[PDB]
Amino acid sequence: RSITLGNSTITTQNVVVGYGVWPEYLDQPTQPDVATCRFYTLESVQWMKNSAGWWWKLPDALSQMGLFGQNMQYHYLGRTGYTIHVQCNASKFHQGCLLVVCVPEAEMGCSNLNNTPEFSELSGGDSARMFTDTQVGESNAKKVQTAVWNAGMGVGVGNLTIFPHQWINLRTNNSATLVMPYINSVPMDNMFRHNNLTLMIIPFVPLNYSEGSSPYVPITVTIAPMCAEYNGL
Amino acid sequence: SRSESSIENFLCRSACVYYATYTNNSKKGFAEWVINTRQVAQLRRKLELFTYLRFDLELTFVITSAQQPSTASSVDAPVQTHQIMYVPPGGPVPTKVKDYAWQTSTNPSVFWTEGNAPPRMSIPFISIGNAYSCFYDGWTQFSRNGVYGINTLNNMGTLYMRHVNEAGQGPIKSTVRIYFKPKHVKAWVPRPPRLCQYEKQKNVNFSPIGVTTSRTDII
Amino acid sequence: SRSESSIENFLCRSACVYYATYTNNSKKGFAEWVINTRQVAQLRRKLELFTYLRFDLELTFVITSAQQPSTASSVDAPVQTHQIMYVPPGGPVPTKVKDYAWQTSTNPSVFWTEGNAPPRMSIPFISIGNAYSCFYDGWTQFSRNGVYGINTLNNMGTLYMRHVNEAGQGPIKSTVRIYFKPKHVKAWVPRPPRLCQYEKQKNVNFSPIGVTTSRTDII
Amino acid sequence: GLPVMTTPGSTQFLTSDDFQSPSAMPQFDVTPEMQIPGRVNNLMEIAEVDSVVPVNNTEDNVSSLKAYQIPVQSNSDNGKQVFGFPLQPGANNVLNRTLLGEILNYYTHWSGSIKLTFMFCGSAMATGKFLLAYSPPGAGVPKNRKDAMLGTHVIWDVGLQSSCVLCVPWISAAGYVTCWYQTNIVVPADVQSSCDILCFVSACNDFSVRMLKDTPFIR
Amino acid sequence: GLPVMTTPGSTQFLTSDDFQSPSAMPQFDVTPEMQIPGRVNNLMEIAEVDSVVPVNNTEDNVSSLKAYQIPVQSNSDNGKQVFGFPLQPGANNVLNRTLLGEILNYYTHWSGSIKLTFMFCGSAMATGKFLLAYSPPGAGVPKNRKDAMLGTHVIWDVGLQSSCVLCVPWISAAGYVTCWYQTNIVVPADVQSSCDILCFVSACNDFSVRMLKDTPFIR
Amino acid sequence: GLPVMTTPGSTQFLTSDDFQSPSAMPQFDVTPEMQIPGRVNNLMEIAEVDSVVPVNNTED
Repeated sequence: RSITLGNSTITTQNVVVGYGVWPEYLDQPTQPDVATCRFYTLESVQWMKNSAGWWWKLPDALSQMGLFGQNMQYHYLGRTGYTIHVQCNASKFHQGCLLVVCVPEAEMGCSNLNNTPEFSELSGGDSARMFTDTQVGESNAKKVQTAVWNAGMGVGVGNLTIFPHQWINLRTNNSATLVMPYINSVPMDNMFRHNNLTLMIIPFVPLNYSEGSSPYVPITVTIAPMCAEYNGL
Repeated sequence: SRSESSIENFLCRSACVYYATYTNNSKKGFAEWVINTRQVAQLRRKLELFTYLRFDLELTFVITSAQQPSTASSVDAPVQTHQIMYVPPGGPVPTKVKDYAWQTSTNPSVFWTEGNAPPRMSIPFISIGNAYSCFYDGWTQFSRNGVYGINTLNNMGTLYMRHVNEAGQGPIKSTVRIYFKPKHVKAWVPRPPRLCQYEKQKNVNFSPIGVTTSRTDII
Repeated sequence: SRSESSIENFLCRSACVYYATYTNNSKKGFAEWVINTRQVAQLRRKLELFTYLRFDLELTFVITSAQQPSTASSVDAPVQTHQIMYVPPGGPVPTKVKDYAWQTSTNPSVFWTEGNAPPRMSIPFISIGNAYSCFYDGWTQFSRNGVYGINTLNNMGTLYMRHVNEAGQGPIKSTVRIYFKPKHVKAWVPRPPRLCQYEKQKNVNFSPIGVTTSRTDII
Repeated sequence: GLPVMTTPGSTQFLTSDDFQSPSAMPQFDVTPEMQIPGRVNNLMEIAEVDSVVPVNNTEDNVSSLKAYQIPVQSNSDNGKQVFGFPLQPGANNVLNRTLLGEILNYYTHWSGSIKLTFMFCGSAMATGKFLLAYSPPGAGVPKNRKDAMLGTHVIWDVGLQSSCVLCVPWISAAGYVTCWYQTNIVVPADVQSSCDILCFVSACNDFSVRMLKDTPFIR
Repeated sequence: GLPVMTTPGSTQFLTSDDFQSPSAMPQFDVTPEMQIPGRVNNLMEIAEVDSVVPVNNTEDNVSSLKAYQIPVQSNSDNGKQVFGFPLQPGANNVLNRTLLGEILNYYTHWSGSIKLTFMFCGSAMATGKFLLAYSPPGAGVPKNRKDAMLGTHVIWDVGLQSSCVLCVPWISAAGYVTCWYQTNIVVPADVQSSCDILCFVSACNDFSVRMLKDTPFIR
Repeated sequence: GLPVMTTPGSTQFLTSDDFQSPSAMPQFDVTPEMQIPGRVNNLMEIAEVDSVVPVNNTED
């Protein structure tokens, strides 16, 4: 409860760790931590009744987040870990269920079978891109196919529980916590042409309430890098 | 019976991945196959269960010939001989049958005549990284402009095949079936199996289909 | 990764150094290759980085035949056989296909029929001195008059190839590609790499070219 | 030399052999391994995780997220069935395309048990009771609540426990996991009544598979 | 006799094999070795020496000895660039045809550091100061003296030291080693002002190369 | 390599040989044995039992 990192504080009260490994460190690479290990809090999204889902490409959402987004421009390479805290504050009169996965190397498919989706439609700067419950027509040229039951990757969406995940059930749970180590083939990769993680949130059981309650539920995502290092003289 | 579900028992198999023909008299008849894993749709689905693989490689070629219709006058030919050149990633590439890139020193080739055992050769795990990647969420590395999701760091090379005997009396065309076999497989970070049908060889594009087959009632 | 830049890993390779044809019916059809290192321009540049080399030698011949257009009347021939004679430095030399110099006892030959493995033979380091010399600043030794820069002390011999079956019904011409491979290489006193283009096989003559490619400004 | 004798089956290509092999590129000095998280040594480590079962197919919910939800309302009937699915394998049933069912379709003979975890995704002020009956193979499906109680069953109280696990064997009429209303869903004022239920499947014990084959989910 | 069984890939010619071989001339009694000075065991012993870099190409100095000299005069401007060259490899840059760049073009992947020794070949009564800035990869070229000071740099006093060494890594916008006037060249009477500067390159640490290929400096 | 020399009768198919053989399906993990009653090790264990002799053939 009331953990602090640098000059930021959040308050919590279970934690699922990656693939059973804690994040850890390895010319000469330098290890900066005083400008990075702090809770970067993204803006909150609203879970309405006719909602479908959200996704964040993970070293893209923190590209304008202060002194972590400056090291991405100055330093050429680097590896990172993460620690994600997702929580939705709803009352005892609401009901629903959320699935919070963290997909490594989540290559997504275009709406057209002959092209590839453009850069602005995969990720935005610290703003969640959202799915839709219908099919995107093939008359469009470069857009991501965002049907929820396929999760954009051509896979069954029920089988997404093989990744490190945590269920948020509004009857008995309030928050989730994920710890993700560095998962890549090379020990240091470029942080602009590569998005090695993807945080997805998908509501299976949709939100329901009676007439009178608040017609939305805000969800708060807080990301904090852990054990980051770069390559530079 | 727990040993049959291991990674070595699941992946160390053989599969016909390529099948192409070439004749000798057409002055441009040779073969080409860029080595990848996304050729057949039955092995691509099994290697897509994991994200990072690392294996040695073992290839065997089954070459058979067939006499094309010649003109006349009692064709009688000796045994045929073939050359199977392997180009490493970042090497010269031939464009004609008579070219400098065949007679180079770096590209290791095999030579094989008919009526013998098939010509097996084995390629070790060659790359710059530490593992292969069936999936890549990003743009191409080391380039001015990059197509989405290519990952040129995994590149196993190319194969080229041609006849090395010139005979004018009889034209002979020949087929080749390349057999593919991983060895000493290590796999990391599993991944759920593909549901939708494959459409193209380059990308993971698809068309949205339902989850499973339907029934008439829940009970 | 320091072991790939060793001398053995840099030079113990294979290279097609010669390619010549010969037919049987022409009464003078045979092959000849004086063994040297200055044949191909890609191996000559690598052996010119050092001055004194000393290696064993290993050769493999890829022989293939091709039926020439005969007259008529159902040509049917048996398997062919070839003779590959190696003449040491200072030996007899044939000038016709039927000659005494083939049937001598000192010149070691191999005999080989079709449809088998290629005929490898290996020549040890033969010389009078202690090393070879790619460069020689002087006139020829042991002679009345000497051409500048020849150095007859390095002389590895000559190879000769011919058919050993006479058939009148069908003419057959055959090719041969000689593969070259050093073994147990020792190199002394390194030498800077060649910049200008090669022009002749005998000498180190050249035409003057600039140092490198130019740019538009110093800054 | 040494006298040998070739046995039958010598110069053949069996696709399922294991011999030594000549390496195409020796002296390469390949990249050493790196500790990548999450190594897969066996395929039964994939099946042990839980996955959601599409119980609610019903001919138009398969192309939506409604297939994974089981609708539970407040009704006026005295005893009523919520859902029910057989365990007959491979023939269009619900456990075919799940994460457990994709490994067991790469094999022909398999045997083990199943964990079936349910989850009540409703309000926190809602209460109720459900029966979770399991009919063994050979016995028919219960057509009534009273003889569904007389078999093996687990009565699941919602307000006390949000998730109840029902273990069951599963072998390659073969079983039913039908579920019944015991009491209605009692709810306070300004709370909705139409609650939902999810269903999870897993592998409770270690499975035993044999005789690998191809999967039928391809063209 | 003994029962054997021939495996596939038996009677093939792989060019990159290593087997035993029948010697063509046994019983020869070859010449023993002699201690010749300067034996080369590795190719990285060639790269460790220094070589002059043609910084001053400029479209008509390449066919002269003026390409190796960097002109330094006495000017009236306040802060000015002397030279500058990028470190992007292989694409017509200055370090391509040097003695270090000829070994690293026989390989595909390499990584190491560089010593860059300068030398002021001017009079003994002349004084001055120069900046030696190095821009890391990713950062742009400095367009001004003031922000060229703010990076990593070495200020080089001529009258105290005639040669200053600047170490830098070099990997297969990628870096700049630009150089700036700090003060002018102060000179006495009856001494010239137009002095020159040479540039040397070397290998500071041990390089690591892999996957040998052919060089592109041939027809 | 090693010098060998092929003897006559080498690439022949004798039907009554006993050699090694390449297995078509390795890595199969076959079913272990079960104690089934009445194992036959020799054919003379069949002949030791008694049987009735048709002494009275007599054409019908």
